[PDB]
Order: sequence, then structure tokens, then C-alpha cells
Amino acid sequence: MIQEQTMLNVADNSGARRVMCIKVLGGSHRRYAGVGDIIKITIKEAIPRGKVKKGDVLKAVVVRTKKGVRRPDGSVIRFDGNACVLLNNNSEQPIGTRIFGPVTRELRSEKFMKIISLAPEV
Amino acid sequence: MIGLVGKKVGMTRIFTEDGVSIPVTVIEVEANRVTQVKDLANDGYRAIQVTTGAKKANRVTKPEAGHFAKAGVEAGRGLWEFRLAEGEEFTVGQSISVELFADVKKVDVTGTSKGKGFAGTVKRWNFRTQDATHGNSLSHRVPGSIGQNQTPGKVFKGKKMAGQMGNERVTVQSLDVVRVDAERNLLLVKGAVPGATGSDLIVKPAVKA
Amino acid sequence: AVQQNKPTRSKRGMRRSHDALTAVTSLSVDKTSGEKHLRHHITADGYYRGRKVIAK
Amino acid sequence: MRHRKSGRQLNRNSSHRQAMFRNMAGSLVRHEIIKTTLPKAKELRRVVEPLITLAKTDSVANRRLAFARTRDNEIVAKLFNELGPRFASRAGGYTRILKCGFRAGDNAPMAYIELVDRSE
Amino acid sequence: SNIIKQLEQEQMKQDVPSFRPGDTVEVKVWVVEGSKKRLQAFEGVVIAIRNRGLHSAFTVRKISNGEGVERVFQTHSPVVDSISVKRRGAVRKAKLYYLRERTGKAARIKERLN
RNA sequence: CGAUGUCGGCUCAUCACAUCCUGGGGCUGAAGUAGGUCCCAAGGGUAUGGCUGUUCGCCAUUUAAAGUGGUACGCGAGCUGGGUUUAGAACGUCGUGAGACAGUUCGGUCCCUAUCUGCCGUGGGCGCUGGAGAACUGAGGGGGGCUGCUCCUAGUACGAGAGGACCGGAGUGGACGCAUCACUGGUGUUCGGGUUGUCAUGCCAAUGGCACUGCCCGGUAGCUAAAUGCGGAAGAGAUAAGUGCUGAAAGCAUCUAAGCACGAAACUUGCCCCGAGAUGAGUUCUCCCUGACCCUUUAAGGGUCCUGAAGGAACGUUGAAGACGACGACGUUGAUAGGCCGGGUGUGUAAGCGCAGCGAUGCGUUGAGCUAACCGGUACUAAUGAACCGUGAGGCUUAACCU
RNA sequence: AAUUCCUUGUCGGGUAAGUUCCGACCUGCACGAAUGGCGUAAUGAUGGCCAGGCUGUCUCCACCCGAGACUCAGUGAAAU
RNA sequence: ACACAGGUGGUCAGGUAGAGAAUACCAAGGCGCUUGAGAGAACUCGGGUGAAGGAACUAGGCAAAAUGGUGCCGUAACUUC
Repeated sequence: MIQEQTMLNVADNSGARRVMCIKVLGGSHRRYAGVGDIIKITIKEAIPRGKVKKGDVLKAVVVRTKKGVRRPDGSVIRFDGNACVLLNNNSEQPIGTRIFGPVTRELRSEKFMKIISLAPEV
Repeated sequence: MIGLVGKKVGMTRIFTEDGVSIPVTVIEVEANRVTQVKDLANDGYRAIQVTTGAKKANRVTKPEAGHFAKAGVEAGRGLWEFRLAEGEEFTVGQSISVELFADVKKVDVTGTSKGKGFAGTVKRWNFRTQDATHGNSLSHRVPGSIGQNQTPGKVFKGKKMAGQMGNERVTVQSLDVVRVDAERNLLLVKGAVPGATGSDLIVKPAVKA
Repeated sequence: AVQQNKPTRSKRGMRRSHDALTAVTSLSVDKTSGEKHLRHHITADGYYRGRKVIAK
Repeated sequence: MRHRKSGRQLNRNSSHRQAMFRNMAGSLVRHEIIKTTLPKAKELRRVVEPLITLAKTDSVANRRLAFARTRDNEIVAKLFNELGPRFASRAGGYTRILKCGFRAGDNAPMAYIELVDRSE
Repeated sequence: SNIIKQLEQEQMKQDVPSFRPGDTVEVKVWVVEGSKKRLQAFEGVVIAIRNRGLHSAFTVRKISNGEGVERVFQTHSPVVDSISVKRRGAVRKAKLYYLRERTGKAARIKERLN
């Protein structure tokens, strides 16, 4: 589901165990986030050596949710433990130097399409 | 444009090699008998009078039987006079079936809507309920957004009320043709058809360009 | 909020012009007796369908 | 509306209806005729006919029936010898419903419900 | 004339091996992966079974370390290829959704001995 | 002064235009991409949270617009009680004092079964002119009409140069309206299985009654959005601002005077639905009936008999229809309701038997047993003959033609 | 500050932002010593605040079971 | 004032579960609440079950839901001990 006040883990490195979801945005009456939908997020525990700081608000995309992704054929591919990737708002693409979990290729919009070009087997 | 009167049965899936299962609404055709052929004699117009399939007719009245005698020897379902457009539609040659869908891929389907009883407002008309919280009682789902102040004095259809809805003509234009087989007398479309199993489903090709 | 004028004796009749729950409409005939009964009901004397049942 | 509900709701709670129909269906075997209401009597066939058809199958493992559904303590000594061998063979239709109209000066649809005593 | 439960059987397979809830299936499926056709394999036990028409489905749970992946499949799919039915499982229910709540040795299914 | 309850919020829209987004025309100090910015128009469209009672003001983050306004400065026989607000009381201050502050803080009550207009749905009477059954025209009405971001059309147009766009599309998101149960989860007290307590069944196996359906878990039929599908068209007609031609009054000049064209996201027809009480009540087809007598203070009434068609309804078995009526099936020329005998989804292999076992219990017979809606067969039980309503060719005037 | 005019002060921390929370500033327009001043534990029908646990309060309602409402029948009130 | 859920002091006590005079089921004993039959509607009052998020709701965790037994372990700061 991933909605307001949701506390979840980051898929990029240096983000630490906890970040909070603070409205979906992008249109009228926007509630809940699906795989590859952009949500607004706040950083709370990030590692001192990382590019990001506490209380500075960013854009992120859902990479793990139990609603999964079904766009390719109608069969649902699902993920355990809600998680998001951190997106650059100006220069585009993800902001880390590593990525956690096995990930997915359905994240195909050109502003984050670089995710298939990383260390994962996808 | 003539309607083929397909009846409601259900939905199935049909697949492709990319694993996409392709859900499609099923309609099985029996087509028209053709039972009058009007030309010029009444108000200059041309009209076919289609008649669909066959029925048992076990208790018919003489006002119906005297018409079945001039229609043929087997009694069909419905009537539908179907007025023809000049230089656009014809009654000549062989009677037509699913060749109506050989290149036109959008359709329209008329049927009869389901009965909503009370109907109300907060389900049918997308209205908000009042909350049972903060010591609030007695009026949670009861309609009451009907005026101001004394200023309105007369009511327009943007205001919504309870009362019987359903059991009348309803038409949909959302449907896209996925597969047709003239030898299996089959029509498959993407999207859902209104009301109950059986019924009528008048079904004709789209006239929007 | 409340009644401020009494409804007329014409309005009384406009609300009593459909008051008959039973007319009462014609009866049905038996099959072994010169008797008659209510449509799809046995008489209080037991007459129905030529059976004469549960009589008193 | 009532979505898919096809059984009628009558009078009293479903728990009271359960016991009233249990008590009426078992007692009709000894009374032969009961006087009651038409809507109630039209649902009695749904429980008193399968209680008679219960004696159609013969087995030492069929005598422990009428103990979890439609209990009666006295038919279980006679019904299997009396109606099981020839009457229960017809598997239904054992009942007659007698529509009698009014009971007195009140509004209740009065009915008598009886069991057929001879098949030919 | 007559098309319900019949037309969908034209897309149904000519043979599939027989299996029940709790069985260890090992399913192989065709994938294009945004580049090139490959045969992919998925291991695990069936926690809910298919029984109805063409699009009836079954859920497979990896369970070999009590954790990891879970995925749904259809036996009449044109991209599902083959099924190993590598072991029969001993279970006493129709649904095994409680195996999504267990993750230890309590998630173990025994051999059916069919 | 015989009471139009106090501020904001939620619910709910609706009207204006000095137009916010959309369109139409234009000047730019507009070479191009952007930007600055004025006429013309009301079809379609215009944000949520923090402290705070506060809408607001401030802030955080978002827009194509979060436009400027009216609506008892739109909110109680609609709601909450926080602002406001007494009678408990305090802090600060003032007033000998009793009291006082639209200062401050805790605390402090929220009543209402509708007569009629306004409305929504729905019966019965009357009109449409012989009765009956039904399908078509269409006076007129409503619905549809908006769009962010990016990619392509296009490094093409322009311009040292950097940079970088129209038409028309697609990819991805939304408002709003509209429809489904195939997906998928949930629910599912008419289906199945497990289990705690206690009473009943002599007791035990085993099964009920009650305990939030005692508790726990699946789930058919069906609902449902937490699921899925879909949208603003061409031809023809006609329209402010604007685009105008030929041309006078006023030799020229001019869109106007005589004379005649183009055209907007708007609009009529076209599509989708309603609709002949359209008392201006239209059309056409299918079906039916070919009768008399008595009396009178009668150009009209009251009585009796022959003979009632085609059809309709009651009365039933009830449902895709339902608050009640209405209305869809079926009434033995029958599948309408119930039941039986099965199948299917669903549950999970029982109560027994055999063996093994101290025994709890396991395994085999056994994919057992059980069932409701889904699906099939069946007249097993029930829907009686009739009775009832509906009458005998259907009022008045005119024209022409054949006679 | 329950006391504060500029004041919803100023500044550090806590938020995405905080007329509120904790602390520091002194310039207390008017705290202050029984008219009581400062100070701590268990406790308290105690005002304010931070985090977690647990949750249909909410996202957004959806289905299930009764009573009153509905239908007829019985015996039959009120303001106005 | 009503065949009015209100008020009203003393006296006795049981299976099983339970620490209990709470509470579930029940025995002895008592009783079926002095209008009836149906329909299965919104709506009101009362109940039941609920996915994935979680206080975002709201002035405000108000309200509701979860927890809840016993035995054996384990036990912080603050403190007037």
C-alpha cells in the first residue's frame, strides 16, 4: 500500500534503516503508491558519510510492495518488506553507489532506467 | 445500422505467446430471420424488421399469431424494425450477420440495467457520508444537501435523492473487438456488458469516426 | 413545523377512495356439492375441490 | 434484493424457528394433523418429509440418525418399522396443505397440515 | 450453439502431471527478459491449488530454508513449459496459508507416501 | 423584543467575469526557446499538511489554475463544542468594595415523530373517441465536451552563436462520469473441518443446547474496490470580438449605405438516452364482434332476454423487479417454487471395519464423508374446470370523383 | 510564566512545517519571599509534549446478523 | 398517578469452572416478560468479520481494538531507603 506516515527502509546505500513517506503528489486526489510511482520522502538516520542529510525532503520510487507489478501480462510479481529507491529531482537517476535486494526491470521510465545497468542480476 | 442481438453468457481468457491472457467477453450469434421488408409505401422510408432466432411460443395471442403467419412458419424472438439510411444501408441480396465486424473494431451494446431498489446517494452518486465519531449520532447516511438558506426555491438534477433506479434502457460504447469467427458464429470483445445473464444485448458496429 | 389548518372533509374522502382491502370478488365452485368457496381456500364448513375436508 | 437468500424469514429468531420446527415436525407423526399458519406450514415440508424419507435406506448405521438434526425421542422406536418399508419409498409428497383463510376475527392466514395415511 | 466451459478448452493443454496442495512442483517458464528468450526455473511447494477452468491458478512457496520467494502460476499458460513434481507432500487441509506465517522447522512438509 | 442560535471547519455546490487554466486576436525593448502584457468570450477545468478554534496570516510541499468575487460577507427542524459564554476557580492588573478585562489558564448543557410548497421514486382515476395486441415517427429536453510531464514528429523553423519550437501522435499520470465480477484480496451466522468450558443423551464411542456465530481456519452462490474496462468523432447547417470583397454617401478613403463571403475550445443537425397529456394527443401493421323486446309525465330514462369475441385481470407457483403497488417467468398444451437422484465448486479422508500400537493414535479400504445458491435429469408434491371483467361493426360536419 | 505590550518574543534542539514541546537570553511595561520563595520521590477522576507498542479513529469503506422503520389486523395519544 | 426497567432493610445457600459473594454452563425450585401474522427497504439504534498502510483521524489516541493466566528466568534511571 505505502501511504502517509509509512516508515520503511532504503534500497540505495547510506540512507539508514528508516525514512518516512510524506504524500504521493503528482495530480489530484493522490493516495497510495504502486511499483515505480514517485512519492515524497523525509530522511531521519542517514549515514554521516553519505550525500544526503536529516530533515531534507526528497523524491523516491517504490521498489518493494505486496501489491507487486502486473503490467507485462496480468500475473502479479510480489515483494516482501516495503522499500524505496532515492531519485535525483534535477540531474535524474538514483543517488547511491550500491543497491540492496534482487530488484526488477519494470522500472523503465528514462529518469530511472539506469537501475538495470547496476551490480544486480536484473 | 442493424443490431445482431447476441445475449449475455460470460467472460473467458484466450492467451498469446507472450503469456498475456487477454480477458474477453463472450457472445454467440444466431442472427436474424427478416420478417417484413418495408420500402416506400409508409412515410417514404425503408426498414427491414429483423426478428431473432426462434421461441417455443406456447401461449401466444391471435394479434401475434396472425403476424407470425406472414413472417414465415417458425416464430422468432423480438421485433426491431431497424430503419435504413439512404445509400448507406441495404435490404437486397443475402441477409447479413457477423460480416458487420470485418474491419470496424469499436462497437455499441444496448441492454437493460439492474434494479437498485432504494438506490440512494453515497454509493450511486459518489457522495460522502457523515462520521459516527465525536459523539455524532442519528444522521450518518441520511441525505440532506438540498438547499441553503431560502434562496434555491426550485430543484435541478445536480441534487440527488433516493427512489427506484434500474430496469430501463442502458447503452455502452467502451468495447473493442479482439476476435470474430463467422464459422463458429462467435464475437469476442474487450470490456464488460451491462445487466444479467440471458437478456438481449442488441450489439452493432460503431458509427463514431 | 406543525398543522396550522385542519384538512378538509374532501381531503378525508381523497384518502379513503382506495380503502377496500377486499371487494369482495366472485367465488369458485365445488365438484361433488352444490356449494361455493373462496378462490384457492377451503370454506369454514369444509367444502373444497369435491373433497369435503376437516368439516365441523 | 436480499442478495441470494431464497428461504423466507417468517417470525421469531432463527434459533426459536430451529426448535419450533424440530418440535412440530416430530409431533406431526403422532398428531397426524396440526393447525397453524400458512407461511409456517409451507416451510414444514422442508423438514417433516426428509424425516419420513430417513427410513427409506435400511442399515444398523441409519438408526443413530434423527439425533443431530430434527430430534424426536419416540418416532425412533416405530418409524423405521412403520413407514420405512413402503411409504418412505416415494421419497416425498407425503403432506397435504389445507388453506382455510381466517382463524377468527384477527388477521392470520390459517392452515391445516396433515400426513397422507394411504397411498392407493 | 453452446460455448461456456467449451471455448476456453481450445486454449487448455493436452497433458499436465497430476498434483495436490503440499506437493513440491519445480516449475519452468519462458522469459524474454527485455533481450532474449530463456527458460527460467522456480522451486517450492504448492500452498493453494488450481481446480477450475482455463485461468485457474496455484501459488508456489520456496520454503527450503523456511524463507525466500513465493510466486503464482497457471498450468494452461503458453509460457509455463514443464513441471517436475519432485516430491508429494503430507498435509491435512485444502489451503496452506499458515506456511506464510511459519518460517522455522515448523514450515516443513513431510513426504505424502501416496 | 410573542427571539432570521455565536466564529472557523466538515458536508454541498452554484452564480458572476473587472478570464485564473483552456480558446480567439495583438504589441513587445518578440531575432529562436522562454519572458513582458492588452482586448473578446462563461462551453470544460482550478492544493494538502504543521503550531493554531481559528478560514485566515506565517511556514512545508505540490498546480494546467491553486484567479478576483457574489450567495443571511453561502454552514445547526444538518453535525461537532474548539473560538464565544455565565454559575466553580486561578495568574497578572485595576477599581476603597461588592466587580472587572472581545487579558490569560484548567473546567463547564447542543431539543425537535413533519400540514403544505420544494423534491425523488411509485400506485389508482381521467383524456387520446369501436374494442384488443404491438412497433415506428419526433415537437422538444438532457449527456458528451478539460489536461500536467516526457518522448516522437524536429537539430527541422530561427539565430554570430549558445540553445531550440508549431500542426498531429505516443508513453506515463489525474480530475469527472459510466459499466462490470473474468482477474485478486476481503466478506460470505443456509457448505465443510478442528477445538475449550459445561449440561443432556444411563455411561463410553459419538452427537446436540448455551456460552460475541463460545473460540479457531477454509469457502460456494453473490456483493465489492483494496479489482478491471472506457470518453469528449467525421459530413452537413449557422454564429460576437476578429478575418473581409466589390463600393457609395464624403471624386479619395472605407467591411455597409445598395450587394455578397470567412470563422471559436462555443452551438444546431449528426451519436447516446428520454419523449405524441406534442389536448397541436401523429403513423402503420396484426387480431375480433354483423342482437331483440316492454313501459313512460319520453326526442329522454327505467326494466328483461339472446349472445359475449379478440383480449385483460384476479386467484395461484414466485423472480432476473421490490418498502407497498407496479413489473419479468410458469399454472399440467407445465421446469414457476419446493423436493428427489446426481454432477460441480468448497471442505478435507469422517461415523464404522481391518491391522499395528501400553495407549494417545497412525495407515489401508478412502480423492472418505457432508452441501446451499452453480449445472443436469425428473413432474415426485403443489399451481382445478370454471367463475370474473372485456359486448353485437362502433358520434358529428364538409369536399371531389364514379353512380 | 496560567503572569508578557512589540510577542504567534530571540536563539539552540525536537517537525516536512510547530501560535504548542525542552532548554538558554533579561529588557520581569506587572514573579518575589507564610499574603509565602526555591526544591525532590512514591502518588494524582491533573493541563501540555517526544518515541514506540496496538489499533476501522483515518486511507475507503465492504460484506455478515438482529430490533425499530415497512404491510395488514388488533386495542387506540400530543403540541397545533 | 400507569399490570411504570426507578426507590426499598433483614434472612439461607449447591454442582463443574474460579482466589472469589466476579463470571460461563447447570441442579433444586421458579418462569415464558397479558397484541398477532408476514415482508426483508434505505435509514436509525445494537451486534459480527475485515486486506495492506497507521493516528495520517481530530482541538486532542476521544473512541475502539490488541494485550490479559500461571510457573521459571530477567529487571533501568530517579529516590526522602
